[PDB]
Amino acid sequence: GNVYGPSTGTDLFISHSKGVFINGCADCAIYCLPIAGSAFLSNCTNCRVYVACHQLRLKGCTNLDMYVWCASTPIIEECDAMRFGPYRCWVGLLSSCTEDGKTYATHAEWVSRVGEIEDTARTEQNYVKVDDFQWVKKRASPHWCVLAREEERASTTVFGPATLPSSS
Repeated sequence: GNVYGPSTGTDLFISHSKGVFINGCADCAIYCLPIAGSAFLSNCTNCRVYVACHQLRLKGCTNLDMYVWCASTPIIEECDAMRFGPYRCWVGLLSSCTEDGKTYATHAEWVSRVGEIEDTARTEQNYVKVDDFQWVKKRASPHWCVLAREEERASTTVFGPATLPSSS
């Protein structure tokens, strides 16, 4: 369970692990190698985040663009101005490597082999459905939406060096 942040204005590189917690980051891009477990973000604002994971939960976040490959539906809580896109927008992952130097040619391979999500076909599109569970009114939640094609930020950024966790 690696803990990262708080941090402002510096791009973060989160290596593969079985769980991450990201607290109090602002005004940056966050590039995560696939996490074979849950990712929890709290109190983050104005960040662009690229993450693959088994579960994704966000609390107290505002103006996050989330590029996500998740085995389950992402959950938000006390969040607003959230926009969701696919992990494949991190084009630079494909020119990156694992800690052991392994490289894969597609995002599905990365997510299957490093993320340990076996059913890549069924999960890729989980980012279009978000569970804003405290919004119990009948109408769609106004707190999140899906990024339009032209608003996708297709990052060519290569991973590394890994950001050192604050704790574990």
